[PDB]
Amino acid sequence: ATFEIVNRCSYTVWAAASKGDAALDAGGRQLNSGESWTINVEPGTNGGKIWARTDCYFDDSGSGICKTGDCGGLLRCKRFGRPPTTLAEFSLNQYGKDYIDISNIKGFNVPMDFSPTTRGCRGVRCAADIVGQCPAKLKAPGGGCNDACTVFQTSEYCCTTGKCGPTEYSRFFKRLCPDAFSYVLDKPTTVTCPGSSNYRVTFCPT
Repeated sequence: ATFEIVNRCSYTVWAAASKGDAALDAGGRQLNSGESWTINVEPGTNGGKIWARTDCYFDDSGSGICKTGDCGGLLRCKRFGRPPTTLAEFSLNQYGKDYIDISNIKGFNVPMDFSPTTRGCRGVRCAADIVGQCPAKLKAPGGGCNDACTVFQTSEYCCTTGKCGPTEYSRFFKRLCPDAFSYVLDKPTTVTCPGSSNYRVTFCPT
């Protein structure tokens, strides 16, 4: 499957793509304002994620640091990034169907649209000013708006027992971005697309 990753933000982002134990494609690249990066994701990929990283410094070997979404200091991510990270999540070719969603379970750093470029399903977006409106206790110094699990590490926010409810903090994310997951047991906002669809992820869509 092809994903075109587009940076419409006015600032540089460092895109990342991983399935948690391996890179997808090259795993990461710098995207200046307006740049597009096309990656190929193997069919059958389960549990893939794409995110943006902000305020990164990398040396010649591709080693460095980012203020949001750092993936163990590497330009080319093999593992998932440090919150806060708005996430585009996907599982491809799962019994004939692809499943896509956007998630704020690991917080929010950059607004995002995640849409098919082929026919037969709808896209999803979270493009509100979550950082500007972020509750004081969730604001990340480096930028972004952390989720409450990351900040407080309780069973209720992390849904550790498999039982949890919405919270004042999850409801903040949900109010601003209804079509994104706000906590682990949120009513799913997953979209079902035809197997083998292609997609575009746009940072700062509006």
